[PDB]
Amino acid sequence: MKPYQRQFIEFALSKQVLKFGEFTLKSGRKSPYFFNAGLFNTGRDLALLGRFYAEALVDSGIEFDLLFGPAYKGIPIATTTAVALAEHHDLDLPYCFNRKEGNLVGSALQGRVMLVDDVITAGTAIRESMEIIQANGATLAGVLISLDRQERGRGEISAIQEVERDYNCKVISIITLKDLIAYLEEKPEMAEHLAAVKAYREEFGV
Amino acid sequence: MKPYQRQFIEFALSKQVLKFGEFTLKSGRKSPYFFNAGLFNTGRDLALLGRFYAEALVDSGIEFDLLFGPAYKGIPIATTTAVALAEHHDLDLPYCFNRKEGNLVGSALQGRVMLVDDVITAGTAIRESMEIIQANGATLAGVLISLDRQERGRGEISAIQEVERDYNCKVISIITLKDLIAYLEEKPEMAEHLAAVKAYREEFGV
Ligand SMILES: O=C(O)c1cc(=O)[nH]c(=O)[nH]1
Ligand SMILES: O=C(O)c1cc(=O)[nH]c(=O)[nH]1
Repeated sequence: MKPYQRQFIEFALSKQVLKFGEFTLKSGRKSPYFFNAGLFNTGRDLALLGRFYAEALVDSGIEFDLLFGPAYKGIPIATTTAVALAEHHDLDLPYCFNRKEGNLVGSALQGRVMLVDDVITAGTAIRESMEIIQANGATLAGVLISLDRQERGRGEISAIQEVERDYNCKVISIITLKDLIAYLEEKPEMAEHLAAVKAYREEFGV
Repeated sequence: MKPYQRQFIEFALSKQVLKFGEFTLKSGRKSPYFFNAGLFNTGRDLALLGRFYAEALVDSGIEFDLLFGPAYKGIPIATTTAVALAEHHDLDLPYCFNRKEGNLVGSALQGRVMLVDDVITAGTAIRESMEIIQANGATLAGVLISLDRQERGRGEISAIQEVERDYNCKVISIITLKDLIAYLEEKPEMAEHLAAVKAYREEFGV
């Protein structure tokens, strides 16, 4: 993995965003780990989070014209990501927010849009944003997320793959489950957690 | 005025946020100028806006423990201000957002709270935030805004003074009408606008 990906994992662990134990997902599936972006709850957390989103976005090389934050959780994520693109990459991006869970604010909604999210569990929320995007003449180019859990969704493919197929876009993640596994292999002291996650990948992974 | 205040005025003018002409305020009053924070609509705009809020906040010396962003417009403003405090002042502040125009997200709502706004036209929205703040055991210490227009509100005193009296808090602005007048006096080329604003201050100013 790239340096910034290792740094993001260490950041998420240090802020208790990424935790191991016995968690029940929205699916009802039981997971040995959980990524809770709600716990990025200070201004330094927001600053670093935006910088990691922006680095993932620049590293991907995907072309986009506008950064879209859908209410409610997308608005702060898009805000700090837009700030980080300007401050750390000298990129001045139009943004648009939907004050709707359309009431649009920000720049004219036009062009290739990058939607920001944290963790994808279903495609429904993305379709609502896609319809507002398309209703204003723009196009959904990609979805930017923190973590791709790389596990089956409702059908045979992963939730991220369902989004890419259904809405004909690219998904860009800061990290994936594969990266989390590679991180844990570097750390002798959490060998036990590494075994629990690898066990989880074999049963539910894609 | 301080350097950052002159820089904020030049920034607002360059991004068409601050405009002169014939505007009708929410009051129905006619003003030779209008400050439209909606036009801070790119990521660089958001980055600089957060930096100017943070500088105003640090310059004021007011003590606060948490930065509160009330939905909808307060959330991006609080986000970029919190980021700027961390990135440019090495201050890591808890934040809380109200996803309500209470559904609170962010850090535990506790302590001395600084609410963020853009332009105060009435105290009603601030009271709703104050009640959520007080309902969670915290206290409203201040309101941080872009521009204090320094004109009468509904009674004898200004809208900002009504907020300070009614909710027993301090209001911190990046700039005031007085600063705008001082800026225009430096600029021979807009002598005509300077006369129109001074005329407006004498009729409506506090
Ligand atoms: O599947 C989920 O509901 C889920 C998993 C996870 O790691 N994080 C999250 O926010 N939701
Ligand atoms: O009085 C208002 O409604 C008002 C004035 C101004 O300059 N900006 C704004 O957003 N509202």
